[PDB]
Amino acid sequence: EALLGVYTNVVEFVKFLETALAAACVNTEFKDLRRMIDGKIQFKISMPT
Amino acid sequence: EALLGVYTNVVEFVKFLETALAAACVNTEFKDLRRMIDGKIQFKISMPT
Repeated sequence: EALLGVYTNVVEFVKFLETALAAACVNTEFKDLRRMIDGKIQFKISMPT
Repeated sequence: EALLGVYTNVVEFVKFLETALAAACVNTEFKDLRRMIDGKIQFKISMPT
């Protein structure tokens, strides 16, 4: 008796930026997020009457 | 700690003479409307028989 074949998988590598889900996001690579304490975005909405 | 963005609305308005509402009115801008108190224009309208 003898073997006929040995078969395995190749893991399908699907990253974030190839998917269409990044249409709902804005992606920035940030080198040292270990150093950051806080983030901030400041709006100023002027309302006419 | 960071400051990642700073944003603000700018209000633009379509004025009166650019709307479609001026298709239902005639606009004759006067220099100082405080001069005349009351307009009392009288019309003589004659029907046919």
